[PDB]
Amino acid sequence: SSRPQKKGTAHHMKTRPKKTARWDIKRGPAVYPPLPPLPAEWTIVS
Amino acid sequence: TDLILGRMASTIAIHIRGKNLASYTPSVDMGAFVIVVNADKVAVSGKKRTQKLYRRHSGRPGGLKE
Amino acid sequence: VDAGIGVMGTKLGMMSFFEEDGTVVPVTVIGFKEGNIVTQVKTESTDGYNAVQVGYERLRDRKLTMPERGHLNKAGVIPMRHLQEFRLVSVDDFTPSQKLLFEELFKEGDMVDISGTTIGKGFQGGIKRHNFKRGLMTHGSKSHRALGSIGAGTTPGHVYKGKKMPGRMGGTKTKIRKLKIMKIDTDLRVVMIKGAVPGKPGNLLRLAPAKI
Amino acid sequence: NAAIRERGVYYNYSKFIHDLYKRQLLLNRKILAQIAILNPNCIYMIYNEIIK
RNA sequence: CGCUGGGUAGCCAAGUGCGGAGCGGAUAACUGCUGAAAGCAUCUAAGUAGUAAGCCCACCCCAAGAUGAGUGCUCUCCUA
RNA sequence: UUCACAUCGACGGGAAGGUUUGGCACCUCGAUGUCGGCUCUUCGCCACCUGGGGCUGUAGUAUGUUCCAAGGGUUGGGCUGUUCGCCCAUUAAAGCGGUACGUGAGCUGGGUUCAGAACGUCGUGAGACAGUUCGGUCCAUAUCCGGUGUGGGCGUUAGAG
RNA sequence: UCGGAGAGAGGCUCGGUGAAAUAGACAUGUCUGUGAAGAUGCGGACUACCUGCACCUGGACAGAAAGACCCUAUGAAGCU
RNA sequence: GGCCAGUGAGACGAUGGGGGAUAAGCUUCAUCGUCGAGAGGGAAACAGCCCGGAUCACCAGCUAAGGCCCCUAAAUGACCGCUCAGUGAUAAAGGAGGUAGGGGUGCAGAGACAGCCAGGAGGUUUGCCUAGAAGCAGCCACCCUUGAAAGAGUGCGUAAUAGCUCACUGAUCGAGCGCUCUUGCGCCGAAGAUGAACGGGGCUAAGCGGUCUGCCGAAGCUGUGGGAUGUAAAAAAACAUCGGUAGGGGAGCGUUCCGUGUUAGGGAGAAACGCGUGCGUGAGCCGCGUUGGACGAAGCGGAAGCGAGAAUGUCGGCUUG
RNA sequence: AACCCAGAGCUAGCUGGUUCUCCCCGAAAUGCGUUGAGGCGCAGCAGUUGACUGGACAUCUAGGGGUAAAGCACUGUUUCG
RNA sequence: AGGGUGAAAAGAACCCCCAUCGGGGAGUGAAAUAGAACAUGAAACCGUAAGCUCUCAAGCAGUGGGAGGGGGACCAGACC
Repeated sequence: SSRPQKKGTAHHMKTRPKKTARWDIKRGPAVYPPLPPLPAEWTIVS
Repeated sequence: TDLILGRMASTIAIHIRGKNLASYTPSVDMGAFVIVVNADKVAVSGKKRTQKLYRRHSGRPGGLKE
Repeated sequence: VDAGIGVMGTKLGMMSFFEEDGTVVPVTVIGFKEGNIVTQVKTESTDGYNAVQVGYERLRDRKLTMPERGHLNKAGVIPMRHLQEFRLVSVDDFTPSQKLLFEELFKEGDMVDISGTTIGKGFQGGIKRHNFKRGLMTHGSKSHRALGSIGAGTTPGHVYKGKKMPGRMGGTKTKIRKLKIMKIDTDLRVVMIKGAVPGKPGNLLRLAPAKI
Repeated sequence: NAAIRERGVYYNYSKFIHDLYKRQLLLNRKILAQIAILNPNCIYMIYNEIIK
């Protein structure tokens, strides 16, 4: 035989989810245009 | 008739839960009854018909049903 | 699915028929308390299968309840105790109105199968249910007649289902097969049949032709 | 998602957020999933103004 | 059972009967039939034939708590 | 006899398995009881036989080797505590292993060779030997799972046979 | 071989009397995988109505009892 | 420096090595990351692998790792190619007209490949051996001629011959045919003992490679509000911080007794025991009791036989079986 | 090498256990030495109180090397003419 | 190892059950639920009554959401 089985934390460096597609690493979050600031949350009315 | 099995099973599942209704709560039975006629003529793709096994087993060993 | 209608009769002891060639054969003697009247036929139209329903042991009306005797008087026949059907292929010509069928249909057919309640032996051990062996009777042994090992070691952690334990042995019906018929009696209402039927003299006994 | 998918034409939950942030609606906070069942004509007005 | 001699009914075998059937279905290895991708060929890529104590069914029994809780026949619900 | 590939295959190489002896010391020593036998399983195929086939330096019988196939079987004994093994009579064949000896909360002998004694050898001696021989207590009412039987309740949308 | 029958005392049922070892709480399945590398308790699947009685003991690394074997202690003791 | 602790059994992963058999979740070192002492998300489950550092609340939003058929949140999304083995979890040497390409080199409209048919002869049985060896048991070279081409022969066969047949050429139809390297994904090699056992169902895409847009996705970040620590030495306000084992420091609650105390209060119900739609960061306080019947608060202080879930603890009571 | 009492609450580098709350900080499993290896003393790394200090993190420059790579100029070793 | 009915035995006259033990009325007492096992009586433990709910169900028995139902209610939206 002479093939070692990959045990714990060697199983984790092999069988962890790795996204090995060079496209899907390039993705940043989407950017919307900036909006004007929202008004005050409330106002004193006397 | 001439519908493939697993995608039909998923689109029957998405109505059998109730995930096409806005009243979907996953703790109650908001689903819908479905009826599937012509189960004898369900299509499959590839080599499911001669290579996919619905094996079962009782508790005792040596009872795995081919 | 059976290959034809059968009858039912009671066991009345055993004896030996002397064949005129010189042989001595052990036969069981079958009596007939009452004729096996076809009570209810169930065809492919009004039922999912086809079977002919006969009965046996004409009795007193006090012995029989209202649904039983109402079912039997739906056919216009005598009130009788036992009641069994034979499933038969759809070529049948059987009226449920009092067909007192005579026992001539088995003599030329020199092969018959029989079913019956074997005699019960109660809660018996593994030494007679499943034909085990006993341990050493001597040499310092202690597991006389006991059940021995039950399972494997740690890796199952349980015992397999259907494992041969002691339990109630007899009481269920059995069918012994292809039993060759012998001298019927057209006046003694008695059929010789060479073999050994299940049970002591007195019990019900299915007597139906073979299924080979 | 189950409320938007009742249109029949292929409009997913992702496209409702496509044209929910492009048409500038700051942060309805998924309480349109509450008035999506308490006020289904009002969420039909929400979505039918997301289309235009 | 004082020790022996036999024995009916039970129980049992060493005794007595019976069973292991199927030109039934599909296959594994193999032999093929036409037969192309390379006008030759090849059991195969289309279709298809023989065939295993193996698989399933048939065989004997239990069996609708099979909560999917079946089907058929029949009886009974009255007085204020 | 010619002929690498009917059958063996030197010099070398590549694997699978975890059944031997090993390596590590990762669970267990406020206790995981080793070896053999009896009883009783069940499973694997790396096939001894049975069923089908290919090739044969297969004339036929019998083969040699190999493919599919684990349904079923795989004897009785003399020696030894024996596993293994030798031998006799055979048989279609008398397969190899896993399941913590598979199985000592089911059972008994050699042993982790316990306490007595003797022989050889070692030691000045007390004593000791992975040397030998005789004798040498082995517990247990099943709580739960698991199993084999056998009920009772309730359900099966009226209640039953 | 190769078991078989019968008689007692138990075992089973009823009436009386009535413990014990053990015990974190137990609403206490099987396979397979993972995990302190042998899981009813974690994961996936399958299977199981609830709850008794009588037997059997494969597991709960079952009960005992701070392993007699192995090693450590600048431990104890006997003996030479 | 002063006072004062633990720790000195480590583990895995990457790199650099030694021991081994470049075998071990093996052993010993050197730098680093995590666990130890680290919660959450992805990894089916699963200390050490990736993201990530948990003060607390919200029935808030945006994201990292990773995913978007169903179980289970988000795309049965779009456009190029590939795989037909359920490969998609797996291990090699080696084999292969598998399929999708790519680079070389050789033949063709003066007919290129595959099949049928025709020829394949003369010296010659080259010279040795053998009975024969005539190409076919073998040894040595292994010719030229007619020609369209023929090799002392490619194999079978025969006692040897004879003979069947091929490399090569001629002829009919006709337009692609070889033989090498090479990747991508595949096939076989590839077989275990209880039972699908590879998350499941399943899918020819829901698989594998290349891009494009969005969404889901943590206790991360942001937002809105509290608490505490450090600045800091009063308050307010500000900025930073606030996971934690062994351990260190600061601040507090409770208990019984004592000083005030022959305290206030109390047979118009004290302590106890039981109760809460109350308050605190919590240890706890306060309040209510058709129970009970005589003691005893708070505040400001002190002293402990001072706080219980563990010791095969121990003493009583009562279970299980 | 009896039992009881007493020294004796012998001794144990060993085992188990050591009880209320909140806040801040926060390791180590390394070296040396040891009749020592599962103990201990010191150093390393915590907590708190200070006294001197002006550094950390990025970038650049300068110094010694002899590792990786490489090479046969020394020491060996080796294939062929 | 085993203390504490009351302030005072004033310790239950008499009637019934009845062989006793004990129990219920009546009487003493401020209290008889202070009755001689007698003072406050907690937890484990054993029970009985009322409300909701479990017999296709896999679960360190919780927690977040909460179907259905029940109870008093007054900030009737709240609480259990």
